[PDB]
Amino acid sequence: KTNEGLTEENFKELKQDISSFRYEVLDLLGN
Amino acid sequence: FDEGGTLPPPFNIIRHADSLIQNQHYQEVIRNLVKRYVAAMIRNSKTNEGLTEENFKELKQDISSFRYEVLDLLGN
Amino acid sequence: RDRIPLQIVRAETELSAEEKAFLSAVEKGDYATVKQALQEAEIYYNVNINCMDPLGRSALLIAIENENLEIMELLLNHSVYVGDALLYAIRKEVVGAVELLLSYRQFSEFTPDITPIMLAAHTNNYEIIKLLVQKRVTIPRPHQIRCNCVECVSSSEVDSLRHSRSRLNIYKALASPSLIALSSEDPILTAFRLGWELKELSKVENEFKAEYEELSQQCKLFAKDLLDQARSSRELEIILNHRDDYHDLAKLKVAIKYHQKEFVAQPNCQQLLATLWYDGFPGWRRK
Amino acid sequence: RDRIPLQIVRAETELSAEEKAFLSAVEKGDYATVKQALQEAEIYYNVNINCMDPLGRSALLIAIENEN
Amino acid sequence: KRVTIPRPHQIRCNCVECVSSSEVDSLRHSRSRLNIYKALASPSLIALSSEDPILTAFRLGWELKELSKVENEFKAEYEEL
Ligand SMILES: [Zn+2]
Ligand SMILES: [Zn+2]
Repeated sequence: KTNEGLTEENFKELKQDISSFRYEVLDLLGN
Repeated sequence: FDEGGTLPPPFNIIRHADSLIQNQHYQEVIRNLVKRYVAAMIRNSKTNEGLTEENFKELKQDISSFRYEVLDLLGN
Repeated sequence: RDRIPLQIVRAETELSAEEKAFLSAVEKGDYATVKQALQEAEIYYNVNINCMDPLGRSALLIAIENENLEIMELLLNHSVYVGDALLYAIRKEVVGAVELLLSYRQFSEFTPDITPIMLAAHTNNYEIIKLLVQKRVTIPRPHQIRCNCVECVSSSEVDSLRHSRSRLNIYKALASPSLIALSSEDPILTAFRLGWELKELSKVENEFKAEYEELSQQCKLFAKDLLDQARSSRELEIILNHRDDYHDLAKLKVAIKYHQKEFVAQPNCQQLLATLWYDGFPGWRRK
Repeated sequence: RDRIPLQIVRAETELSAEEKAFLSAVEKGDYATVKQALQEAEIYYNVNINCMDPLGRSALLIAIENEN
Repeated sequence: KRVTIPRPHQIRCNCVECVSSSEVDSLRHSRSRLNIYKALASPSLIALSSEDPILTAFRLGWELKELSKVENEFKAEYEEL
């Protein structure tokens, strides 16, 4: 848990999470 | 440095108040030095440390809880 | 028979699915689901709130590693079992959970002798230590070398692997910079007498030579750093001429009888002396 | 006597809890709470806006390190 | 906006100011010169406020090395500057 660094894989999951959140919120609110 | 008056080899054969004021003066310098040292050592950690896996999980959980509460309010 | 079978030789218990979804909901942040499952378990009896995942983590140790201060209070207003949950919040340096646990006053990773004030000193926090010293605490005292009481000779022959660990723990606790700068009367003269008798111990105990040797080095940089934080000359003159119990260097002579080679090899101390070795020759800037 | 007591030798001042929640709200981003506490402190006098946390940080030096 | 930076005296200067202040506080007088010389030697200021940016780095990287012999306390600093 303590002695490992970060890489490029995590950035994509974070972006996808934000994207899906935005899409679902917009779908509910707009219609 | 000490006064010995050592000649070369050939010519070698022929009470309360003060203590109180010192102890009162000695403490403020220590206090200031400790303050500055603690501040510097706390600041030095902010800049020279890397990231790890623990933070990614907290970020994910924050986003998840935000989403869940917003969906609960809006949907019902 | 050219195949190798596989199986488990040391079995343990398993949980049920009903319990499973509870711990699965705790790990995601759902606040409206867990609050229901806590309520149906008081009219009907189908789940126990003191379960344990395969890795020994309970429902209160998952909300500490994910810093969530809104589920901790919800699990605490209900009666749960709080065991050694105060030692897991000092190793992971968080501040709110510490207080929060202080206010509502068979397997672990810590030996049975660790106390909170001793574990908070192995780490080097300044804000957490100040919260425990405002309440009354205490640290034991180690005996001198070659002590020959009945206690030191009786316990050293009934368990010889446990008696050699508490001294190391105590000496690691006593040698932290924050505690010395927070609870000492003279922070400079206490690092001289303590960084000298951690080296004698490095000769009689051949097993922990490296450890004791390295502990003796954290007490030689503290004084140098505390000294080089000066901003004027009167402060230097006051410090180097302090005598406890006339106007000569009565504190630069005690640093030579202890073999401190970094406290007397500093630009400021080597510039105060050059103005006394060249008395009578006002300028040495010549051909 | 085989125990070692511990205490503070160089004491300083401490703040009150009412003040505490102000600086706690500044550190989280709450904008609708601090704007009230700034207003009740002009009719009644119970908090001073020039306090200092244990580490010498005031209410204006916490909003600079968090870029707000 | 209008600002200004002080000017340091030459080496071996012998005015009354350089000899009076150097004996009332000798640890504060040896820091301002280092601060000024660290300020004057930055690339951005030289490329922004000089008339000949090539001939000003020749005459300034030569007299930061002579200073490294009379001031034995800050040898590494002056050498690296
Ligand atoms: Zn013993
Ligand atoms: Zn000069």
